[PDB]
Amino acid sequence: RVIVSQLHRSPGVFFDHDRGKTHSSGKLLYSARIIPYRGSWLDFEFDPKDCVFVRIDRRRKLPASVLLRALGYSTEEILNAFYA
Amino acid sequence: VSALGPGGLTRERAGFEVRDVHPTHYGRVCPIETPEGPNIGLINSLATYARTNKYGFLESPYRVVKDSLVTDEIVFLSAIEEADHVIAQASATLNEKGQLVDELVAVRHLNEFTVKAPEDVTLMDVSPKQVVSVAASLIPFLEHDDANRALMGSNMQRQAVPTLRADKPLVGTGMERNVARDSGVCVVARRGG
Amino acid sequence: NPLGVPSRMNVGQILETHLGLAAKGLGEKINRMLEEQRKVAELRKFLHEIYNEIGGREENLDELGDNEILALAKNLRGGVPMATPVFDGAKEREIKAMLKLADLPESGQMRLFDGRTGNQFERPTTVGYMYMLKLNHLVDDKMHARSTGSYSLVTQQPLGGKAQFGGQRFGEMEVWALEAYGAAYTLQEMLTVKSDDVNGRTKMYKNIVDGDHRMEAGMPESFNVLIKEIRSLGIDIELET
Amino acid sequence: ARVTVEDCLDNVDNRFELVMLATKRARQLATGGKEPKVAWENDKPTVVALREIASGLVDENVVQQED
Amino acid sequence: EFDAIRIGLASPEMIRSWSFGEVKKPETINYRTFKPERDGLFCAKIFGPVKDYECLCGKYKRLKHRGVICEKCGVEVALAKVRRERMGHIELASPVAHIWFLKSLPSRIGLLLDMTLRDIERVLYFESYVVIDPGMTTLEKGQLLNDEQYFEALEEFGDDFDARMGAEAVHELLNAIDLEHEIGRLREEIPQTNSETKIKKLSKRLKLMEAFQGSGNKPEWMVLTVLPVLPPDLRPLVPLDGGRFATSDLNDLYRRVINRNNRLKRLLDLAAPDIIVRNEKRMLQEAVDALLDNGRRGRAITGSNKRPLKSLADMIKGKQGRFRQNLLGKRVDYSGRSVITVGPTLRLHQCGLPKKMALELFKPFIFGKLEGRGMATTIKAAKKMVERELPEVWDVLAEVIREHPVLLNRAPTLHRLGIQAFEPVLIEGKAIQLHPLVCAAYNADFDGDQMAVHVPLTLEAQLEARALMMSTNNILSPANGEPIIVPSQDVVMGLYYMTREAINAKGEGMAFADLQEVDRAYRSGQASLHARVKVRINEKIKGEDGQLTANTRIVDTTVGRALLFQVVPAGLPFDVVNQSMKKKAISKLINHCYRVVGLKDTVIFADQLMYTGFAYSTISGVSIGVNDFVIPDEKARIINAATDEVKEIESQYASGLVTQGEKYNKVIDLWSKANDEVSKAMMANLSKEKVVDREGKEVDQESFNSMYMMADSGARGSAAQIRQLAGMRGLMAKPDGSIIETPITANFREGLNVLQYFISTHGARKGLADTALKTANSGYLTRRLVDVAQDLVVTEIDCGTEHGLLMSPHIEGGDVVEPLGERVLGRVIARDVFKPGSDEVIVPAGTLIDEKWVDFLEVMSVDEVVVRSPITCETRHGICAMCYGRDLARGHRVNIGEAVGVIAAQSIGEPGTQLTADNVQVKNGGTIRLHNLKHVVRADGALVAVSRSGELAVADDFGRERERYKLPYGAVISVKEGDKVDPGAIVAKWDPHTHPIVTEVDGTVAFVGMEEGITVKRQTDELTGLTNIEVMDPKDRPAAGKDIRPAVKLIDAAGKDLLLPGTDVPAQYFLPANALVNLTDGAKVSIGDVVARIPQTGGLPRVADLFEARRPKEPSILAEISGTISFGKETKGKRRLVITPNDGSDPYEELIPKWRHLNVFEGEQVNRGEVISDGPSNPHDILRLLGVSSLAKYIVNEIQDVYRLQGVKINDKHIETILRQMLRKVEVSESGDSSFIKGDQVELTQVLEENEQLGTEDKFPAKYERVLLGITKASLSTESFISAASFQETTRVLTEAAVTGKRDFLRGLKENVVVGRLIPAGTGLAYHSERKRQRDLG
Amino acid sequence: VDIRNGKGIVDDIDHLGNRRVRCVGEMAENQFRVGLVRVERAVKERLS
RNA sequence: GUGGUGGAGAGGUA
DNA sequence: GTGGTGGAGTACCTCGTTGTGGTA
DNA sequence: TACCACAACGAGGTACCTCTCCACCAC
Ligand SMILES: [Mg+2]
Repeated sequence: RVIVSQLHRSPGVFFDHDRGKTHSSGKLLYSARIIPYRGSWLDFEFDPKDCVFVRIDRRRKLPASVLLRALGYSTEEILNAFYA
Repeated sequence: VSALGPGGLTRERAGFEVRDVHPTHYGRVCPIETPEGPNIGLINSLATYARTNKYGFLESPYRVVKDSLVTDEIVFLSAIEEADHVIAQASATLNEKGQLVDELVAVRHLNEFTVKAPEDVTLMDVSPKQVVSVAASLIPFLEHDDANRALMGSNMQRQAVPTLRADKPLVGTGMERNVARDSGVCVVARRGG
Repeated sequence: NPLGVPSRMNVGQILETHLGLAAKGLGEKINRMLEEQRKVAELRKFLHEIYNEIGGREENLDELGDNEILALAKNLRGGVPMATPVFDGAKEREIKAMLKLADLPESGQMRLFDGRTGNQFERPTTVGYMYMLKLNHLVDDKMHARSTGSYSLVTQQPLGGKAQFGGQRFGEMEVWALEAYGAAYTLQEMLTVKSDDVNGRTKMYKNIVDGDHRMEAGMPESFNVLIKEIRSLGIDIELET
Repeated sequence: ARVTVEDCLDNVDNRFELVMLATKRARQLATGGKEPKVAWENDKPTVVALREIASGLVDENVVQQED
Repeated sequence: EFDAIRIGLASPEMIRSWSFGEVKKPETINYRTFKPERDGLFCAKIFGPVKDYECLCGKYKRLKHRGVICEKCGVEVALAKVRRERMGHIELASPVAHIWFLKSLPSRIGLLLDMTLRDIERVLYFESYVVIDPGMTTLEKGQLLNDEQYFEALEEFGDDFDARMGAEAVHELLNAIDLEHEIGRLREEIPQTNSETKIKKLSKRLKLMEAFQGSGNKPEWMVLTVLPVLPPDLRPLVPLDGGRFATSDLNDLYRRVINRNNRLKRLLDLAAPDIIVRNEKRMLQEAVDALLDNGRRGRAITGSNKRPLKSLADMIKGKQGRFRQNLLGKRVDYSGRSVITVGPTLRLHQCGLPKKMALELFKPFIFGKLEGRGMATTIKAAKKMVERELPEVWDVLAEVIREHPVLLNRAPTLHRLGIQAFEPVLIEGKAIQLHPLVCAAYNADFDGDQMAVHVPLTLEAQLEARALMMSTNNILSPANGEPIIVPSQDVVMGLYYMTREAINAKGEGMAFADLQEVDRAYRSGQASLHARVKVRINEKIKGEDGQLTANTRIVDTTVGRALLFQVVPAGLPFDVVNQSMKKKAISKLINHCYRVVGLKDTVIFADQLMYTGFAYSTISGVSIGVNDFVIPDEKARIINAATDEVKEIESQYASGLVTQGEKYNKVIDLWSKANDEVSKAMMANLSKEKVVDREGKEVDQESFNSMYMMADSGARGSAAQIRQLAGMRGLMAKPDGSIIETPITANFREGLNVLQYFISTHGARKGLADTALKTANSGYLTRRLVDVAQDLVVTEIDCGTEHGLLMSPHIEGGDVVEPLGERVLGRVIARDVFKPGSDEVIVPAGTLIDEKWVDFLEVMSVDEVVVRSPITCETRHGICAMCYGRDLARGHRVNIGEAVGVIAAQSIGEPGTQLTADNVQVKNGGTIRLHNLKHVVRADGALVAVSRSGELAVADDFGRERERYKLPYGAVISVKEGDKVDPGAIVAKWDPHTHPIVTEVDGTVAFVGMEEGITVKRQTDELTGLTNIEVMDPKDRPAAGKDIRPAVKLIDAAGKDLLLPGTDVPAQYFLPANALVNLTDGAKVSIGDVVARIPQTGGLPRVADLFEARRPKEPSILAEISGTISFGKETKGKRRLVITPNDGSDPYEELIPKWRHLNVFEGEQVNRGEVISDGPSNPHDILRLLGVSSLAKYIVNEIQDVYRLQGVKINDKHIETILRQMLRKVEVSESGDSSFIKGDQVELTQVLEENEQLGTEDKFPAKYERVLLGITKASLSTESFISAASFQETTRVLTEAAVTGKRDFLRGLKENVVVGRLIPAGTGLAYHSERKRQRDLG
Repeated sequence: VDIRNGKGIVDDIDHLGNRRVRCVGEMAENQFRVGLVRVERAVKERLS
């Protein structure tokens, strides 16, 4: 027998802005995916109404503020670091 | 090199992106050697000079060229590192001293195909066969056959049957010696004597 | 068939055929000077003429005449093996020059003679030597055939393998094609008595060996299997008689 | 000759009832209960039945009466 | 016999009636003791005997008593097969909920209990209680509560408030439903509320209650107390060599559920803790769920294998998903297969056959014959001779083969020609010899195709094959009358080569007395095959029917054509072969001969023609060499010019004067033009590449380059392929669909660079990848089509309806796309046909249009006709034979019993694989005529037409419209109606570029409310580009100016108020934003003045979208009722333009949200059928507003556009038949005899209306609206549930049948298929007719 | 947020750089690691 | 008076 | 050999309906 | 209160050929 070399996606971060009719509008700078070599994949969705949603691989859309607060950044410190 | 299997796309997630050739496949994955049928493009074959990187990506050989002279040094390069360099086709006019004499030479700056000036080229390929597969390299006059028929020709070449008394093809691509040696079916002198 | 060339745009057949004709001509030629008991010098100079023509490079005069050249000619007597790279390969004019060197017709085409009528074909045809392969698709393992045999225990239907002496499946598209014709008796036959009728297959065997073709209809057991499983799904199923 | 399945199909203008009567005639042949009013040319009951109907010498009345 | 298969729910009583036992032991057969266990999954007490006619202890080994039950051996002695019918039950410790009725999209139990499935899911898992018998307490029946609330409620109430939890609570709810009382309450409540959603829910409740009451079904049976067990044979476990056993999934599921039930009973009898007992109840509920279905909730898995367990629903689905392999596929005996091989020595009706396949297939026939003639006395001897193959067996084998037709089919059968009958011929080999002409029908090349064989056994089947499926019978395509047994590549090459002319050839100019003389001269070799010669010939002409007129005529022809004519039958003029005989010419000649001479002679001609084509192609030394591809000398110069130009353009871009985007388009245009020039030059070079000398001066003639005949003859190849072969290959396209800015200058003879090959690889891989997905999509589409139209069969002979379709030649564009005669061929008329002068009956009535009649119509100036269609033919349950046109595979009219629906579906779906403006400019010189034109002449007579509906037709001198043009709103036209306009004239000078606001009134207007900044703005462009005032936007205006709208009050020049005709208000249309009022306020404007100016896929997906009639994302907004239109109120955000019809003002006019742009002009004629705002065209609103025939025409044109784009030809009969299948259902508005709103079969409506007319009251007759259904939707809504069950949604449709208690009378094709009965259509029509006769009549 | 705001460009999975080819060693090591963690948890349960 | 194949995976042909 | 049976590793289509809880 | 985003179900081509490989535990 022989083992055929598998060509697969390299683990890491990937940013997608593929236009889709999901927004029913022009386009969306779509989500980004971080893929681990082993573990869960975190997804950072971008809501059509200029909002950022974050979910685990098998979890529903949740706002990124939850993840920011869980990371320990303050609701204002995180904003001051990111938005400004 | 296949794309199915664990951690890989199934045949129900085919789409088109995985099943299509991109300029980044140049010299790394054979663009024409792949089985026609349900698994097309999903399961491909490496180029003749293909090479995995330390990081597992694909690297391809090229000769560094000075603005005039073609330096004999040879470098293996991955797709991401090919962006800056302007790559010239392996066949081009030469001044018998390494100087590209053509005025407008076909090149690829950032994976788009156009002509350029010899003063602008930075890398140029090793051999024209560095794009096709091993089976794809074995069809003579391949430059005169369309891509579909090349694919089928490779595929049936993969399914030949050894005859009672094999006879060497009168027309060959020179690669037959290489593949014959590389396959273990031939007894090879481990030590000279 | 030449007509397969222009549609499937692969000219490599024609160029390969021409070059192979040239190669075989050269092989026969060197065979004749070898049979003419030519001295080694003639063979060496002719070979150099071959290898100085267009591309690659000769390496002779580094080979001992009587040993190396004679062995090479003996091996080459069956035809000179050409080596053409995928894209750095032989140009058309190179093949043409070799052909005229091979004393063969320049255009690579000659008028042939019919092998039965003896009449020469009016137009010259392309002939030559082409590397032909035989694939692992021989009919000996493809010819399956079934009259009757074992059937699946669940549904009394022929097994599906040539290995299992199985019968082909008359897929749903086949039955559509059948009903597109007005042919319904054959459809009912192949649906019921040719397959999935325990009490029909035996009796039509009796009829056939008796020479009668009557084919009592019967009732497929696959449908009653569906009935049984639907009933096991807690769904009442019955016929109004 | 051969089966005149085209001209006879136009006479009845059905090409289905033709098959029906043909089946009954061939069964009459196989059962031996009747004679081929067409002279046999060494062939099986189906084709002789097709010739019988094609020549117009047998029809629904003829089949029923011969029954 | 039997009939009328039923569906019902399982009553535990009748379940036990079914059951032969109560399985209590989860374990099955003992491996150690080779026996099943009492109360096991295979217990003989329940299911029957292992070996036939035996008892457990073997006490009764005798076969005499086949029904007795022994004393020690309790299990009754009986036949062994009874293990397949006998079933058993399981007695459950608790009632458990059925999953299907719960997890189907409408939760049946939730619908019956009138609350959401969340609540029952809660209760099913013992999460919340529910009140039973609330009595006189604060609790209520629907109330559900938690543990703390439960304890509090028990404390406060104590009794008269029973709280329950679990599936048993649901069961107690079900039998306490008061179906009559609930139905009465729902009926009372339904009209009380006018809200749409609530009335919809109440309607569904009433439907369910009525179905239950009429069906006699008890809802309490929904939650089963006991469940049946599958008979052991259908769930067998098989052992393998080495002591391995392989058990079915159903056995594992049964073991699991029995285990859990035993757990429940034994923990229950000792009164286990309540938490533990409810937990076990829950796992038993989950286990029975997983048994009866899988993947819906839990997705149960097997042990040490990732493959999910295959539950019962997976069995009922069958293999291949829902397309039941066991039920419809059904592998067939007396079958075989092998690779094909071309047999050119084969007559059309015959095919080759390997000896071994023949002797294997016909083995019972061999046995019968051998026993008959006497060389076989025992069958062992017969087997002995057949295995040794004595020379004797070949004689009998040939005899049985002699007149036995054999049945052949390829793997992908896309139409009835994909499977054909042949008369086999024995050959020595292992391959199947095939007739070369039939390969086109099979679409089977000899590149390795395998061909499946079958043999018909009954005389019925053999006659069906010989008379209906013989290759000779089917010559013309069922899709279109064009022949399908047509000369292919090589024979076409031979024929074309024979029929050429050489300017100077041996023997030209000398004459022949007869064709035989020509053959004698040519075979002697003293005459060239193609030289201009004279020959007198004997042509038999059938110009008048009944007399075959023979005449002799001396003709100047070539030798080859004269030789060919000897093959042609005696019913055609010789002139039909005097031309070059290309492939299309050959097809036309074959079609002509078939319709003239007949069929037997037609096939004789076909075989002879093949023989001649093959022979003289063999004689011809036609061959391909590298010299054949000719590269024009000008190609190098053209390429150099293109390179120089593109280098100059690149330099210009680099200088910055040229932008990148414009440069890309410029260079691709340059390259395309250069490629076209190269292709044209090389084609001209090749075609005329022949210089010959004819007795002195050299001359030129048609080329004889081999590849040139390959192209021109049409045998093989195409101009595009020549372009790639001997010419520069043009632009290749990137994967994004963008054309690469650098082309491939080289051809294939020249060879390609690695880069150019790389790009060609992009293209080729694109095509190859798309191929498989296209095939899959086409397969799905054709399966849906055949399933939605399987039942439709020609049943009646003449409906007699006088409705048809006004059907005209395809004129789209400036040129005639499709001639009228070709469209009407094979159809039948629906009314009189008249001369241009009326009252002159040309074609009287429904007479079938034939070749004579189409030529007659061409003789006259017929342009528009109305033809009977299956959209007509109101006959119930079928289709009359007139409204469906002539049969396509037959020159004759269709016959009753022809499954046109299946034929139509196959024809439409077969070619799926092959798929993927200012002014009016007249084309030619013709008389100008106006259609649907409504406009008043301008002051100068410009006659600007602001009306939307209007078209311009350029009638020919005969009178027919050779072209038609659509006139846009606001089009100024040089109106000379009837005057011949020279070709290329621009008669109408429309130039919208904007939405102009016409002014049919005259005088000095008063632009009231035109505030400069609040409503208008005198903003002028640079260089005095305009002296105008631009209206202010409703948002960009001031806060008060936002509500201010400009209004040009219609005043005359002196001050007289002007008002629009019909309605008293002035034509003072508001001047919205982005308008252009260049006319000065108070300036008298002539009639038709532009007051305000407001500036404004294909392939299988398109046809699938049409066949589903899916609503586009933004459909074109269409008018409702004709009349006076109004303006929309943007304040609400939805433009409410009220309609004021003049005959009667109906204010009902919906408001279109401004999110979509509306191009409608306020205060105009509504034109009910017309479009208010542009966009893609929706189908349903055309059906409900424009009518039926209009919708059918639009759909047919839309589909045929896609099909004609690829050049594939299909008769409109098939698409129209599909359309008839779509519209089989109607919706009712006011019934008086049925529900208010119901999608019901139009047959039901017709029957009910006819009965009610001569019935109770004349007012009981119902008013209903026709409704359009997509094929997938329509097929699932068939009267017969079985067909939908075998199609898709098997769970859903089965649940509908169960809850509705449906009864299916097998009156469709697929039903008689699955049951194994004869087809209602075809030859089984007589059998079905007699069955109906004997059943209905006593 | 930069990509959404126009700073930078989206990634393209077409680039063979974004993909990677494994080799028998990689999946062999992965299977060995999986078996190793199973044996390790077994030992930790036992060697406690 | 008696007659012997599930599922998964992979590849290939048309 | 003959009773007896529960979760850390996996998530990577593509429409097209259909039903549902949210907001104007 | 009628649209509407969102989630779940349900479909996604025929036929044929070749190979290997098949629940654990556990006194
Ligand atoms: Mg083929």
